Amino acid sequence: TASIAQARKLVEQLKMEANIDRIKVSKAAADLMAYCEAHAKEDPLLTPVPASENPFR
Amino acid sequence: TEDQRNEEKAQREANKKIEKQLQKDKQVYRATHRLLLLGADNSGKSTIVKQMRILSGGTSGIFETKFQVDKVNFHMFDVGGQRDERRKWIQCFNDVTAIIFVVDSSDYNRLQEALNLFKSIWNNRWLRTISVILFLNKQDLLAEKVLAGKSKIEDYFPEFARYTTPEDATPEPGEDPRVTRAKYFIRDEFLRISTASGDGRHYCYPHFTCAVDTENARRIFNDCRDIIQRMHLRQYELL
Amino acid sequence: ELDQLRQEAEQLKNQIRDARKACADATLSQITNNIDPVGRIQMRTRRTLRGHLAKIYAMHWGTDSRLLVSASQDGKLIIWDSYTTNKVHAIPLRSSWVMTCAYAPSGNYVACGGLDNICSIYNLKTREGNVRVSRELAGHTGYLSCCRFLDDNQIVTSSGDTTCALWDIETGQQTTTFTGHTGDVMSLSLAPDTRLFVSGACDASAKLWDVREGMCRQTFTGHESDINAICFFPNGNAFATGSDDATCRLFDLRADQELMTYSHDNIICGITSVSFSKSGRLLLAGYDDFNCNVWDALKADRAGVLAGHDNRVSCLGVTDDGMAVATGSWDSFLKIWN
Amino acid sequence: QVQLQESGGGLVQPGGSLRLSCAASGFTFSNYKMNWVRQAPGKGLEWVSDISQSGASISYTGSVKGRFTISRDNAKNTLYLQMNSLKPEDTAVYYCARCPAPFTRDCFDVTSTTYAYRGQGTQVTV
Amino acid sequence: SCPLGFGHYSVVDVCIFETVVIVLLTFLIIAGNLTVIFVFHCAPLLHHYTTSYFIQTMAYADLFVGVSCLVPTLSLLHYSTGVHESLTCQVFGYIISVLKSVSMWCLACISVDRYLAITKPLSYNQLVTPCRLRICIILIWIYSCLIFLPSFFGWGKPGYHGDIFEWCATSWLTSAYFTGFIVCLLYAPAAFVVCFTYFHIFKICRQHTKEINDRRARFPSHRYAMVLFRITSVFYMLWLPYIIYFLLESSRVLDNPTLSFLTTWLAISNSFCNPVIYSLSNSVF
Ligand SMILES: Cc1nn(-c2cccc3cc(Cc4cccc(C(F)(F)F)c4)sc23)c(CO)c1C(=O)NCCO
Repeated sequence: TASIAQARKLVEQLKMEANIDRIKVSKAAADLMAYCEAHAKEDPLLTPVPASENPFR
Repeated sequence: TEDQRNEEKAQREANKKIEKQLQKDKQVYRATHRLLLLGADNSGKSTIVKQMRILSGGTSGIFETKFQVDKVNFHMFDVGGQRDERRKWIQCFNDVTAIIFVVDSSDYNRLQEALNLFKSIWNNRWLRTISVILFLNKQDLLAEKVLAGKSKIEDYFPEFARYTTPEDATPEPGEDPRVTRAKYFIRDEFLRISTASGDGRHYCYPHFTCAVDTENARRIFNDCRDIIQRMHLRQYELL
Repeated sequence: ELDQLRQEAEQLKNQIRDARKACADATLSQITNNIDPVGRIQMRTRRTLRGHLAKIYAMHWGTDSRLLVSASQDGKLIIWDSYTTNKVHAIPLRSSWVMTCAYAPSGNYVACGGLDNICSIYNLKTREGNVRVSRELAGHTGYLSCCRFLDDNQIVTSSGDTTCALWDIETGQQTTTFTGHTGDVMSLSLAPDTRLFVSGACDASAKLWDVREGMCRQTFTGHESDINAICFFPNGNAFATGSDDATCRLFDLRADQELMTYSHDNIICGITSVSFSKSGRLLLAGYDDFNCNVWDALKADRAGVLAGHDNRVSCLGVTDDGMAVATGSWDSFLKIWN
Repeated sequence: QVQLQESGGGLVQPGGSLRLSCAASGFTFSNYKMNWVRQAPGKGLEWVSDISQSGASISYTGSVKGRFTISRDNAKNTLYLQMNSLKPEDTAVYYCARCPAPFTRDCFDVTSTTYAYRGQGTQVTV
Repeated sequence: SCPLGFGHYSVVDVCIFETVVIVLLTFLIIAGNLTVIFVFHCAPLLHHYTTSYFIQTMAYADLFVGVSCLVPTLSLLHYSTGVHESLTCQVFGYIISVLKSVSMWCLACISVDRYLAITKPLSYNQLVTPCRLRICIILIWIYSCLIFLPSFFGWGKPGYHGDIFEWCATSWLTSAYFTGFIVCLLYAPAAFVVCFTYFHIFKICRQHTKEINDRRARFPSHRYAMVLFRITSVFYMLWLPYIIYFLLESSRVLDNPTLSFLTTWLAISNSFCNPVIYSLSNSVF
């Protein structure tokens, strides 16, 4: 029942986009921006650090 | 401190043991020459494997054939376990010395499929440095097909009527000139695919082989010798 | 009812497309235009890791951010210490056509697999002291493309038979089989909470799967060719894909649609490997034009280049603490970058 | 979504002429080599014709180069096959097949399995 | 011998024009060989695992040629001695002769390695092993040391390299036999094997080019290693003028100091080859 399974997959997609949540329109983009701002200075690649605490140097 | 000194020199001596094992493995790896056997079901590529086994062990789908030609080790890999799509797993064979291509030449319906597979291998970005050793199998079935009639090449290839034998290059495998013209037309189809592209990096090495032919290992040896000689001649010489 | 079923399926496709286009009209690029750019990212080859005879397809970082495993098709699976460039382990493989490798998050086991259609689990911590194969997982009917450890007893494998599979390691049986791709599945990434995993295939589609439910939640399209590499954004609400159409894409799970496209006119070769930095601001992608591009993931600009490989970049990995990036290639060398 | 849709087909008297049109959506049309493939009833898929990215390089199968004429409209993102002098061997299901990667001269399009970049297909009966 | 003309040479060191070209040429040798020494060992991106070791030995030997030819010639202006300069002259001449010998035999071994790659390609990695390679380098150094040793025991001057010092140029003389006999037993095998290997490489290239062009005529249809092939020939026919002068004197009536200086000046400047091998190949870095 591959066709039945694919049809039920499309039905499941319709069920998911029936009710995701009541959200802001660009909220997912804002979530990505908020995560990159919240973990910004903890990135060693984004924020360079001196060779004392970098074991590859 | 002292225990980290113990730990680091133990790590260094373990690295030295690993490195000597890897240099032995490097010698064994460089000693052998790897071939990719490729073809179709109608082609008797499994038969030619059986002659090099004389002159199903592999339970993983992929076949391994180790054969020995004058103290040179050849390891030929026939891939059988995969699906019909071959875009991705064909990239594992870029460093293969030569692709062995086996064609059923009597069967004309699937000759165009073999030509298209040859063209796709020849023009692939990761295979454009690999020379192809072309085996045209079941040449005895090719002779009985052309002499009996009722299966004309002209139906499948409309330019066979406008084709003549190039120079009567080697008449001894095929005595009658119709057989010679047929097999040399098929060979010229594969080599006009070969010569259209490829800037001297790789060349085709066609052969006419029977089912009971027993010199295919020597043919692979000689073609591989020419492949490595041409690679060295291309590397440090422009010519 | 054949016409009714086709009408229903076409209406389902149109309905979900309209639901996506009505779900969000803004873009992350117009959201982040006020955000200051990353600038030039300068990375240097802090280490060069040598010892593979043949080309490398796969590497995986250990969770300690020091040890790593690499697989090459000479038949070796080499475990390296990145701080001191010592080869801790060198496992010879039965099949020399390995295409993937995974290092267990505990550190006790390693995995490999390839054209042999078998996942081999090798036990590192053994009382006798030298590594053996712990388990031999057979049952796929195509080559193995990617494997990842959920834990010490669960392994998820993508294969060329268009299916993914969750195996229980100690019993050697397929606990769950994930079907729905039509092309060969090439890569998979585990979610940070290990309840979900995405998988991209050669049908230009990515699929999100629930590990315990065993079915596909969401399907993502937009690529024009075979998807070679997939990786979650570190938050777990988004993921990036690289494919043969010379394009990287960023999709979000909740919006169920593509947020960005990372491509440039001069880039024509495909992407072989992708990964994110620890913050998720930098997206690193390995290409077939022999170098890697670091992308600003929030404005889609080429922030940096990692040149230094003489052949195509097949694997790329970022540590858990995000300190270094390891790049493997077909020139048999790994490179550690900061 | 990468979609290919075939139009044209149906019954025709032998010796007729059809024009099969493949509409292509979801990818840039100019950057891919295109193919025409067919599946005869009770037979496997065989490649019929192929046309390059610009349209300059063109090749056909053993079904004669004079009967069939492949062409492409990169502005219209569509692929035409002009079928002249139909023979009863031409009864098959015809698929327009995009070959998988751009900027390539190699294409793998006649796989029996679910090859993704192939249309749903059209039926030509003669 | 001074082309400008400073009178006959003495301890005074009258014609510094002789010295300055030597100092500049050896400075260029030291710089280029230091750069090539840096670039293979620090960053062996393209290594090839056989020619790398011989080229490495060339670079080390040529850097030592530059150092051991620059240091006495530069020191001649600052510090000069009337006594104990004799033994200094035999030591310097022996050192330079042995170092040029190992560089020449290293290119001879490049030649025979490429011949073994062409002629026996499928058994090539079986036939040559890095243990055999290291043994080859060790016997290169040992053979070069043992050939020029009789210059110390008094079989004649081994070469004209030591003519920068006064006493060797005037008093110490080459001999007919055991100088240009043992010394030619050293030089002639290198030229012979280079010519033999390039003859066979060109024969193989003739056959393969014939086959390729024949097939191409049958069907009408639409950088780093390449430098090594030409520069070895440039090296050897740059060695020829010094060899011709050495044989043509060999304790016989022919003798010209300007030809001596120019011929062994070319024979020393052939150590330009190893930096030129990398400089022409790699415009980028
Ligand atoms: C300095 C000098 N040259 N000369 C010569 C006169 C006639 C011929 C030759 C040939 C030579 C061979 C050579 C050529 C180039 C590099 C080398 C090298 F091995 F050292 F590198 C060696 S030296 C030299 C003398 C007096 O014999 C003097 C000197 O005594 N004082 C200073 C000058 O007034």
